[PDB]
Amino acid sequence: MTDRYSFSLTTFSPSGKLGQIDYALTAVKQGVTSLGIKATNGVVIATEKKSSSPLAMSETLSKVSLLTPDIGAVYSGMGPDYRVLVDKSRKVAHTSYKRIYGEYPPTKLLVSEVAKIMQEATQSGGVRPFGVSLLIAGHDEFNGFSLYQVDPSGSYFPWKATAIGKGSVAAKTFLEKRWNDELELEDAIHIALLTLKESVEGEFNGDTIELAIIGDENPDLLGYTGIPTDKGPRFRKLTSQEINDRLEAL
Amino acid sequence: DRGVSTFSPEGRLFQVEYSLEAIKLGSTAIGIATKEGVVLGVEKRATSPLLESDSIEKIVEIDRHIGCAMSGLTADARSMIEHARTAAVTHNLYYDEDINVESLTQSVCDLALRFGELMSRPFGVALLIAGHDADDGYQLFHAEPSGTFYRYNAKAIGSGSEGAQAELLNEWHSSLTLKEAELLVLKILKQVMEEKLDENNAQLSCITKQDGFKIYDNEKTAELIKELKEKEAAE
Amino acid sequence: TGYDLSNSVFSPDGRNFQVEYAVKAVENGTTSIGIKCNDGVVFAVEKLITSKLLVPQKNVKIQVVDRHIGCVYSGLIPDGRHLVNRGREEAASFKKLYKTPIPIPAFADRLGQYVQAHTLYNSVRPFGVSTIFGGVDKNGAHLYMLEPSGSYWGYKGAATGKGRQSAKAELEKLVDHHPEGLSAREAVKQAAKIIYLAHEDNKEKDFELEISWCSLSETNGLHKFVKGDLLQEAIDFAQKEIN
Amino acid sequence: GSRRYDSRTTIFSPEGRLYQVEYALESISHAGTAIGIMASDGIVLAAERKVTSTLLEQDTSTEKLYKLNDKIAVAVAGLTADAEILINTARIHAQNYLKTYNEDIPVEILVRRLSDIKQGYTQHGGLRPFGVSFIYAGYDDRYGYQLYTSNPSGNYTGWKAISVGANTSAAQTLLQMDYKDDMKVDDAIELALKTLSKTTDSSALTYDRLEFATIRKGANDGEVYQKIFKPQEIKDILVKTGIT
Amino acid sequence: MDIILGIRVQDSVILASSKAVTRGISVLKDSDDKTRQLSPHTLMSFAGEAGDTVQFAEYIQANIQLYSIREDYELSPQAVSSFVRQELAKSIRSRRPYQVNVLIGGYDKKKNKPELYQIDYLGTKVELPYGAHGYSGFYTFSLLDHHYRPDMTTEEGLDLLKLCVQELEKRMPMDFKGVIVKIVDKDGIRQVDDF
Amino acid sequence: QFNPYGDNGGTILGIAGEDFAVLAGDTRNITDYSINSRYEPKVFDCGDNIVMSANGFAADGDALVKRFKNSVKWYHFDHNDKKLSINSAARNIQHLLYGKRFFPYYVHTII
Amino acid sequence: GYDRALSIFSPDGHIFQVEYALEAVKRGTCAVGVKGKNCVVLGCERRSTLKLQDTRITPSKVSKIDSHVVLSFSGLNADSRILIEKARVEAQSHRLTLEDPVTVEYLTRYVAGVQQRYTQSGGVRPFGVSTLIAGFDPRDDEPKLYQTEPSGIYSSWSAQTIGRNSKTVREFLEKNYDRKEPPATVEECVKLTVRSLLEVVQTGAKNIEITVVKPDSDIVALSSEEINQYVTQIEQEKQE
Amino acid sequence: NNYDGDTVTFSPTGRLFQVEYALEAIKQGSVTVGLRSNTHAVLVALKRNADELSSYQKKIIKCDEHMGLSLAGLAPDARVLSNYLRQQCNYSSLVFNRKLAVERAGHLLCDKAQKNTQSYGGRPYGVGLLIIGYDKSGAHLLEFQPSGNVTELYGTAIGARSQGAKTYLERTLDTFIKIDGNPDELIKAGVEAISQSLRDESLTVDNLSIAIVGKDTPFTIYDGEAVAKYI
Amino acid sequence: GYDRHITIFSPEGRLYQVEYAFKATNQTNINSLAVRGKDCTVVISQKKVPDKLLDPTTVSYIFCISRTIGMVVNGPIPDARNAALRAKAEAAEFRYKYGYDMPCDVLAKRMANLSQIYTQRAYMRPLGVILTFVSVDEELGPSIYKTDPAGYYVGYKATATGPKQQEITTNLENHFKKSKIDHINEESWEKVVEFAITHMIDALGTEFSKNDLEVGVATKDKFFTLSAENIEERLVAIAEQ
Repeated sequence: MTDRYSFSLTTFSPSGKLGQIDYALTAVKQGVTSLGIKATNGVVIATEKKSSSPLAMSETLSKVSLLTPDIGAVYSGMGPDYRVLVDKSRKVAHTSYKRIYGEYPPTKLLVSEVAKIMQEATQSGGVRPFGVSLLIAGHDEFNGFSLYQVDPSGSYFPWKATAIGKGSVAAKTFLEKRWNDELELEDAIHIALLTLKESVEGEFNGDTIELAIIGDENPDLLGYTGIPTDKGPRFRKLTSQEINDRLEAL
Repeated sequence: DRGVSTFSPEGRLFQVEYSLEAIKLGSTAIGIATKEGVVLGVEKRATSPLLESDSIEKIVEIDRHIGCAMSGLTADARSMIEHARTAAVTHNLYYDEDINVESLTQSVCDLALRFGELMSRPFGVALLIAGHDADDGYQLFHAEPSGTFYRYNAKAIGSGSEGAQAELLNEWHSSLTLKEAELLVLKILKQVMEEKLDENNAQLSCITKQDGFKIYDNEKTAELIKELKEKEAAE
Repeated sequence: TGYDLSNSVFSPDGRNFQVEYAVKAVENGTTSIGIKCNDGVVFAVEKLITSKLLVPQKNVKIQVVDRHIGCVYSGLIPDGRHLVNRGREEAASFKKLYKTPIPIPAFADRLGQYVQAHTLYNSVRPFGVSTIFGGVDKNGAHLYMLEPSGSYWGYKGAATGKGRQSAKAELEKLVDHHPEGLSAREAVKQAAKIIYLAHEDNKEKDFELEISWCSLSETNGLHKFVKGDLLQEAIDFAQKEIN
Repeated sequence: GSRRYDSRTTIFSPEGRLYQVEYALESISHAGTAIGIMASDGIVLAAERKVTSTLLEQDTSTEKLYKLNDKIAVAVAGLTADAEILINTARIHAQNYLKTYNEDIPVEILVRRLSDIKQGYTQHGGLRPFGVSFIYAGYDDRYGYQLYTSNPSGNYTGWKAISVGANTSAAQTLLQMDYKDDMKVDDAIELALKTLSKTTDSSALTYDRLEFATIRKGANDGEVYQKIFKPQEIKDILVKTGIT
Repeated sequence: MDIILGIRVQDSVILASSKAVTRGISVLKDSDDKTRQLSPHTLMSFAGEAGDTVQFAEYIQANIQLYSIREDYELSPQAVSSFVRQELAKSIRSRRPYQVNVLIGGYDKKKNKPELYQIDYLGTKVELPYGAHGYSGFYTFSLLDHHYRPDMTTEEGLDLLKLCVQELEKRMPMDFKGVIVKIVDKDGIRQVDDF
Repeated sequence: QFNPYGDNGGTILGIAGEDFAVLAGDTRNITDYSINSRYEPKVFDCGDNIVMSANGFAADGDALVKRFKNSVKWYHFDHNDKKLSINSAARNIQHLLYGKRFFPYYVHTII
Repeated sequence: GYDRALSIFSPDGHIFQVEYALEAVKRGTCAVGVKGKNCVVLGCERRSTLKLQDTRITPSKVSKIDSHVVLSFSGLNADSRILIEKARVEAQSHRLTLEDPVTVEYLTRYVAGVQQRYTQSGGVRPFGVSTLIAGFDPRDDEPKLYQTEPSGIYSSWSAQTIGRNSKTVREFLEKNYDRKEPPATVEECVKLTVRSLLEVVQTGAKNIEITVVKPDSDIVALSSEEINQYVTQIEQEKQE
Repeated sequence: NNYDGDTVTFSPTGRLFQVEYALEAIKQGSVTVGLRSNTHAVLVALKRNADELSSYQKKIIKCDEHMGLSLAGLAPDARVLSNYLRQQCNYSSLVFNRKLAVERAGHLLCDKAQKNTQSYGGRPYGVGLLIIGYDKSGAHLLEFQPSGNVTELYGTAIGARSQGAKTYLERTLDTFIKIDGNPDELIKAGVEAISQSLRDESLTVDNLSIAIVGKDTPFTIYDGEAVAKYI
Repeated sequence: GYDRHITIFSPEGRLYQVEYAFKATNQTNINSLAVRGKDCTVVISQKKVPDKLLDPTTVSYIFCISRTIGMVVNGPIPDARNAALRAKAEAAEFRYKYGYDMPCDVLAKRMANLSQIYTQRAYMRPLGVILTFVSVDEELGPSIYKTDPAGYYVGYKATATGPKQQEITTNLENHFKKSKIDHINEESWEKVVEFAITHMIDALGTEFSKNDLEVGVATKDKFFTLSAENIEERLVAIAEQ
């Protein structure tokens, strides 16, 4: 009984490739497309809610997740690997930051923690790498808005805009044409909605698209009043309705 | 590959059997038991003339009444000697007496099969453990990495052994004097040794009840080597 | 391929070949049965007499768990003992905490979950036994059979080992010809017959019969071995029915 | 059991090399080139980024150059994620030394402990080694300015100038040719860029594909300052030495 | 144990330590050297609980000697003093703490200055021109507050010390059997043999 | 507060002749001012011609004697049925007792 | 923890991982030690595919274990740091409890024991290192030189060499070293040590290191100049 | 074949090859015989020497005053198992003041051996044992095998060519079973049975080992001059 | 290809053991179906008792996990019971730690995370089962949440599982296309059980006696399973229609 697998399951081949990281990236390649765009006053992350059956209720399946009140994540690759990463990511924001400094971590650092978790699955005994790539969008006081991609190796990079998964090579090209450093947030939403139609076959509406922003603080979403300096979450998931509204003007 | 504790289809432990091969490659060690003592002798086998041969320590004191010679991977024996010494001294502390030679040997052999997936492999060294105790007199034991030990009136281990053992089979009788036995060990060593036997590439020791375990100086062995040629030339 | 060299590896079919190989070891063993009756259960097993030298009556194979549960098994005997030792710890612990003796269904899952656990890792081997067991609890009599995979169900009657199909056939007749019930003393006789009938598939060596039972009325809900006049009476009843 | 799936990461070849170490080095050889050059009055670190996309956020980025303490920095070649694990270890190890002795850690001591950690992964524990090579650039009041490299074997050596990652054979030849002992920092900067300019697998060196850092005595008297060049500062240094 | 003093003058540090070792109503020894050389330009005196003192001093000495060999270099007195403080600061919250007070006198070669550190068993460190542990300080601090000057020669330091030892022999209840004196300067550590 | 010791009284006495030895003890066992038994023997044959008594707190005494008897058994098993000499038994018993130096057997022991 | 038996026997009774560790030693730069009448010298090749080295700060090949004992080695450098550290800790621990520095035989026996332990413990490979350990027992003037290897066997040598082309230089030493008459001075001994290295080295440029150990903790490194003298003096005498 | 790398693997026909190979070391072991009446139980074992200069490996080990065994196979494995048994007989005395029933000694050995046949990295015991004892229900003989299977017998034998002695006893059954109140007759029948397993060699004085236990006889071992009486 | 024996990635980024664990899901040859009423959630599963010697009452793949949560398993019974016991433990601990009844979807997530681990950690095999959790949640109303060996889970309007699952699925999708709503618009759970059985009959093209089925019903504040006799009553009512 117990884990007798205390040796690495990811090792260097003679060419110097790390097979299991390579293969996990291949799994990310197959995964449904997701993207993120950074505006001057916000960030947008979006993906397709490609449902397994129409008997499924795809609102019960959140591909875009709040990590902190000012940080959100989306992914491409294996859903369940993503779910547990979100769980672990939310918890580490508390245990190794908020419970110490009384405030939520800045984006690059929370990202750095997630990356650490993913690197460890690349070297620890008895585990395979995570089969996902994450796009993490967030705001913090001293760094402003930011966007990061995290890969199965545990590497991360900041992006003005990017896409991952299935139709990512095309989507990256689309985003190069359209991205400029003066984009207002509504413009980036509109660009995200355009870019995503490319890689979507079937229905394309508020119920098949998941889209969240890191924007202005939302007092109405806080839950309480009376502390002037607590202003509310910058993370907001757009409603089915809100998406369809922007698709008319597409 | 395959586990370290695997049985062969013949009902033997692969790793124990393979360690026995390593021991055959080792330098020769011989012990003979008499009613006047036990003699232990070894081939030092310096790998080069530059190495100082008195630093080759293949005969070793365990307690005053127990000595030990080794053959095989001799670095593997340091900890077996360490265990033996501790066991013997400890026994004296708990019981205010000398520890029996068989008991000592049994203690060392308990180490042997404590390997697996405890140490990682069997020992690659055999031991000749020689001593005296009141209940059973002079004794010689051959302790193998199988955890088995056998008592012997005489025994040879290492590379020259099957040759030497056949020699001991003829020459041993229950009335050998100590001197007769020292000569005999010298004789058989010179037969099976590659290079020519002298006081620098062989070593003798005995353990008697009166004086305990003594390693012989090179001067003393030299005179026994001279004495051996004289007895052979003269028939 | 090589899917079958390591326990807990799924084949492309969806099977655990090592568990299936453990079943071969069970099928290789001697025959054993259990018959559920009105207010109890009966267990019997064939004991091959390898030699004149085996002291008769003195290599007992049926085992008791607590005071109300009988267990019998076919396959690797030491594996069955290991399982009963665990069953004993499980029943001790249940009684320790809950006071009442362990109910039979509860006890069945305890063995089931433990056996199933030995199909989850490659660092253990599955159990080389199918185990028939049962007894009486506050809800009546229960008979169970449990396989190397950890699969178990309740049974009207059950058999396992080399004579398993012969005994199954015989058990099916009983269930058909007594829809209103079988008495405990009756079932002891039937048990003897069926073991004698199932000894056809194993008949180089001749054998020793061993029976046990729990009956609310006949043993007071306690597990007892069948001995002396009652055993002989059932041996006789079987001797009749093969000629 | 599980022995069947064990790669045995920490064994010798019949030639007496550590496969996994060799293969890690092979991995590193495809990484962006990083160069360190040591002058009499300071140290340069320069490193080339793995082929940038135009949409990468270039200024809020740190892929190649990391600060260990106020007096020590490293240039990375290999897996970044692997490197950050080792960097936090180093960062902590410097802080324990300060806390124990009330003196900043001597450069070699920090380098030795990191190298000792690497060595461990090659001898015991059956895990894969870290796919990383470091150039250490730092100052202390015993030896002054120092450059070191360490690689996955856990071996470390000191240098006047050295490179790691891609095309080090090419780069080492060019450094060997134009480096001289009396050299100042601004000569070293120039040398570092000219070397990368010739060894790069890209069409031409731009600011957006570079990270750059100096360790000079360049502030106020007998005290040491670390400069991690901002994108604009690289772009300027690229003009001032006429590479663009 | 009991009496340990140190004075830091212009170019050296002087440690004075009592020679008596007492258990019960017996002076077991009158020539005890309550000091260990930690490195060739660092010296440590110690007083406190029997057993703990020597065990602690030797443990520190071993670690500093290990460091010297590893780096082929001698730690500064400030560095050695910080190492020692940390060990005592750990110890005070251990299962059984070291009850030892120390003085560390060293000559820092990089700075060409003498340094004197007073550290108690709690791990309370201070650098001082002169220091004492135990009851000694109750006489010597005020005496030194008066007679001490920052620019004194090693000879003037030794006389200042005679003054301290004279006062302590006059007013202290116990016979501490005189002191062993040791100077620490640019040329290392030497012992005065007539005091 | 629970006190793990008690005093069961009794007295024991050993004398050595030239070629013999005696070990005597009364057979009375008490707590406080009550008699528990008028015949509860506390001198035992332990094998190899060693007699032993552990007088004081009987529970500790019976534990010690039980352990020493067991020690004699294993001495035979481990040293080819050798006879345990009295000097060796003495030393063995020292270790038995000192092993509980910080929670002692409350007995005065004679062999 | 990681358990796997990596050092195991093969059907011919060889422990392949120990034997492959010896290969790693053979690939190492050459080291030699020669003991005089009243001294011991340690010489070491420095592989010369490397210029742009900073020799102020690059790890020297001869290490002090205590102030009276030195250790050099051939094989994996990173492995050797581990043995040296342990040896240094044991050196201080021996002083602390025995109130005497280690004998050279003792220090050697300790290091050899560490090496042996790594040949029969789960989850670890043997040390790809062999060592020469030399110095003087305290209050003794008779010089000592020992050799250890990855198997854990150790022994004493009048003079000895390890690493690449050590068989060539052991050949040299066997015809040029009179047991009867050890190099009677420091001068004499350093010369025999430089000669033996010159059979194998290249130029005796920054390609040779030499360290001399006299009794009572008298250990000094030689500088390029002083070795160079020995180089130039032996080559001129050679033109015969 | 592919299924004999370790104990944790079943073959496609449901066999455990490492266990069967462990059984195989017993077959290579020198022969030993056990048998009993209602009043005593006897072990006879033929001991083996390495050569003419060596001692003859002990095959009989005492476990308590009322129990002991003979061994055939890996000797150290017998030392481990016999030691375990000494402890269990011992625990039974110290705690319950009860002599350990030979039946329970069997079950305890069976379960000990079995653990090594179901988990990774261990190995089966490579030794067979014949256990005799006299307890609260008379004389007993047990046969232990490292598969874990333990069996109570009137008599038996294990080791090289044990098959001769095993049939002899199978014939002699009704004779020896009733050698009650006679030590030396049961021994003679033991010695005779072992003789049906000899080849090119007969019983010498330092070759033969007998053990007896029963009604008013503690388990005792005879070697050397005190066996001459039976050749 | 040892990458096919443990849960490490294959060169095309796949986990064969997870895939093969899905194939074990259908080993029992049972189909199961779950739907939601207005007030209830109904799960039905085929019950197949081949051997005459079995006690038919002990043959079940429906489990009462908590007072409010029921679970049906598609897969081998040992793995099913292993999942059932664990879920019972997890549901009870949740109540103790947090002071309210564990919601269906949360238990689903928790069992899904446990399954995910076996896909990532090498020493644990995946369980060859699919778990359909049902309840009337106190916040979300009638609920179906399903878990598979990959660690995937989602909520359903209705669902089905097993070898003939696709037939039943499309049958149900067709109903909801027509009905235009999320659920069975029926008042009593009795009539929702009738709907469930009826649409299983059309899709499977077989008829059922009272011992061919197995029915579990979740209402507000209890989940319970029907006896043969309760099902017979239900079969009868369909026949007279």
